[PDB]
Amino acid sequence: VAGLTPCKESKGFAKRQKQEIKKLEGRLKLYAPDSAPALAINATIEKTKRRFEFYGNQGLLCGTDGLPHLIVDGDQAHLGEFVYPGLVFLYIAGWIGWVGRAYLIDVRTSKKPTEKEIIIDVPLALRIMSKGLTWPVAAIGELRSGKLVEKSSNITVSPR
Amino acid sequence: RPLWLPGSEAPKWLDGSLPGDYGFDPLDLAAEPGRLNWMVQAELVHCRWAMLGAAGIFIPELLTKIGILNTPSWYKAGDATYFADQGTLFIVELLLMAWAESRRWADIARPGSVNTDPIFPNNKLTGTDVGYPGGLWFDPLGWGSGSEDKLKEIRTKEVKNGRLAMLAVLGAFVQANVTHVGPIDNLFAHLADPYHTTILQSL
Amino acid sequence: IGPKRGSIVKVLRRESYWFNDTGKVVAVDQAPGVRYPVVVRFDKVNYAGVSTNNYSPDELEQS
Amino acid sequence: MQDVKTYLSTAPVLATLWFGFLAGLLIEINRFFPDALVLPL
Amino acid sequence: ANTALTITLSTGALLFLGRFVFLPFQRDNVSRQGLPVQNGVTHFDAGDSRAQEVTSFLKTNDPAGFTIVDVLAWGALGHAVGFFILATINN
Amino acid sequence: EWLPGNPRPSYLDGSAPGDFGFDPLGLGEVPENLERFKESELIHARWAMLAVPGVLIPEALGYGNWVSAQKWAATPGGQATYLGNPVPWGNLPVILAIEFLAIAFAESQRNGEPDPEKRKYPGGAFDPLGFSKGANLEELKLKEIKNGRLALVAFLGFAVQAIAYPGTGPLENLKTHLADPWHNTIAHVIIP
Amino acid sequence: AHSVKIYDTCIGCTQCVRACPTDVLEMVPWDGCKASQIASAPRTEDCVGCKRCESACPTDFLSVRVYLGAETTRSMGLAY
Ligand SMILES: CC1=C(/C=C/C(C)=C/C=C/C(C)=C/C=C/C=C(C)/C=C/C=C(C)/C=C/C2=C(C)CCCC2(C)C)C(C)(C)CCC1
Ligand code: SF4
Repeated sequence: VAGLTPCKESKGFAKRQKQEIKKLEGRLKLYAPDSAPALAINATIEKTKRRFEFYGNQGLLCGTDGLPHLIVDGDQAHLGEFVYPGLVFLYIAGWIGWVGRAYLIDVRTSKKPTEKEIIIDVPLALRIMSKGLTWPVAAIGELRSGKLVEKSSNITVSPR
Repeated sequence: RPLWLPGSEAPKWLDGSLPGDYGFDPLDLAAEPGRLNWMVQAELVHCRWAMLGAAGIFIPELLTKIGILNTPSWYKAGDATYFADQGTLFIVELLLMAWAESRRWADIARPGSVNTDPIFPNNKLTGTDVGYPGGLWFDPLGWGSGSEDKLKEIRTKEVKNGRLAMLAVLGAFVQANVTHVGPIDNLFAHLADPYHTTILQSL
Repeated sequence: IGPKRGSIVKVLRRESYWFNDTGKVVAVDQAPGVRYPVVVRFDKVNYAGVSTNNYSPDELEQS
Repeated sequence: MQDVKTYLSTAPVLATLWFGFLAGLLIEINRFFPDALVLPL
Repeated sequence: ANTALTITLSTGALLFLGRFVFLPFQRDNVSRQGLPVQNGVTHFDAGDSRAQEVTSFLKTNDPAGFTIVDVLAWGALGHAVGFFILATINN
Repeated sequence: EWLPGNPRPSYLDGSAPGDFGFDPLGLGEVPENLERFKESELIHARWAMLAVPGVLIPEALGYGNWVSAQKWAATPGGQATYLGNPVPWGNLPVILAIEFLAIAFAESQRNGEPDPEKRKYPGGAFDPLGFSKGANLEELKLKEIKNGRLALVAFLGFAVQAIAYPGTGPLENLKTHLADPWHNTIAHVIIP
Repeated sequence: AHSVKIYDTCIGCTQCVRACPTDVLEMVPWDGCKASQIASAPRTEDCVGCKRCESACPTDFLSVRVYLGAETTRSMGLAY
């Protein structure tokens, strides 16, 4: 796909694993083998070897630079590069957008609506932050019932 | 009536008429006027597809463990060959699902409209309530009619057996994803060492 | 004159900040010759910081 | 606590407590699950 | 090949379309669209002496109103199609 | 009555032949657009019902499908074999100039009718057998659009079978389907 | 120089005159408000154009309005 070799069989990706441990191994040569800063570089090497063995096992595509490239078209092999964490993101981002929208409706029908935005009512906030879990069923539910959008006759419009 | 949470106020929309009502709408997914008519029809197909799902996931796998059917596992049943192509059987299903669900779609939208036959109109369905198509094709024994207190109990028994099957089928799905073993063998591996075969050990 | 005191009106004046906005009538002047007698109070201020403005009855409808 | 919790519910304190929890969570995700470029699930 | 027959038949086909087929389609559209109009008046009516529609050049003796401009328009398409055909054949 | 129980819209009352109320997107909502759509639905269907015998009957008699009998014009020499016989006047500039003259004279004479009903069904010279001047008139117009929409769906089938399976024709798609019908369906096109 | 225009939305609150630093505006009698007075700009040739009157006008939108036009030595604010 797109002229990119897989990273498990890429010679450039294995070259970057070789020259990263060798950079960290030469950093280890000036420390005692049981010393505290040498345990951090030894944990860095095992973090590096975990990283390169994770990138090759996920079917990542590596170019001529030896670097893993993401295919965001919507490929059946490449769902976890953009499509799977994008749907994970939009669920979380729609959770932020739904509990901030539902908080403003809950404080617009209050005695002092502007004091509830500088001082956020946490019992009112936390009872709808739980309610933002099921938000695609509540956003399209408000879209189908007409409560999501406001009619243009009740919207402040600058003159022509 | 009993509720899902003692000391919690029941919502104003779930008033206790609906069979299976335990005041369980914490996230307010059926608040809106006219919305609880759609969410019962959604619950009824999902509960009946899950009881159809649980009878095809657990019962042929249990009888495979006894060994009187030798049926393959349900998560490997899509790889099994038949007299038809597996891709072909998808589209033949959704042409038949285009008929059966759109007749069901008009019943939710316009109740009392599609109880008559499209071909031979003397054959009419005897169901009166929305979501309960009584007739010779669906209720040949006539168990869907009687007193309203008697009818509420058997409608409560559909959804309580149905919500268990939904949880069941959702359980088999995640069990086959992280353990890759069929769910009757997951039960039999839990009656041997229960404290070592747990969701933390299977991650 | 005016719609009503203490009523909810919507402003039809194009150059106001509160165009298509809900406002509360606090005073209508019944003296003749006044061009903009209806005094409408708004919950939100404009850029000048005021919420009190005078409109004609032709620039308001009851909502 | 009729006014101490009101101060604790203000916009800068609740932004500090949420983003302290938010960056506290995302750092602790990045310890046990580091170098995460592809979501496997 | 056959330049003298391909060009003549293709010009004669488009002139047959211009006189007997598309002449009610063209005469209706030059009356519905009319003269070009700026600000409610014609360009000649607004003061442009060079925008006057010529009538001596448009004075036709054809009974259907088919003038020499329509000869120069439909016959131009018959040569455009006729040299489309000759270039496609000679390839 | 394209959906039992569905409310038919106000611009589709049922008095039209074939008025089954099928307009979910509301394309015929404009009244003057809807009068053009009724004379467009019938010319299309009548060309489609002149096309289904023009596809199957050349294929069933063995002179190829409607694609391989059409590729001769792109070839410099194809000789225009009709019923197994090459016509002498079958050149691409010859048969296109006749088609851009004869059909264009037919379509310009068709568009010249001011009546919005004689544009639909003209009669007279186009009805020499006198079935329009008979006892049944409404059900034959319902027969026109039910047969016409079937051939309109058929020509849509005809076209997308050639895109999905190039080099094969609709009776050859029928012969492929008649051998092993549970393996070779639209799912071969949907699922590659 | 500058053209200062008063519109009929004025309530006669007088603060456009009080904010004026070059004595352009004055309050004349009027019949279109509760205060029975409207502003006017007779000495509009003395207007610097600072729009302090527009900053002090509580009417939405503004009743006093200053349009910056041809600028002379009055409206440039020079002492040399
Ligand atoms: C029948 C008749 C008649 C006659 C007529 C005639 C004879 C006509 C002719 C006509 C003609 C004779 C015409 C022509 C025309 C032509 C033209 C008009 C041309 C043009 C051309 C063009 C323009 C072209 C172009 C081009 C070029 C140049 C180059 C490049 C390419 C192209 C091709 C594009 C009469 C009157 C007696 C009457 C009676 C009847
Ligand atoms: S400040 Fe504005 S409202 Fe007040 S008197 Fe001057 S012009 Fe009128």
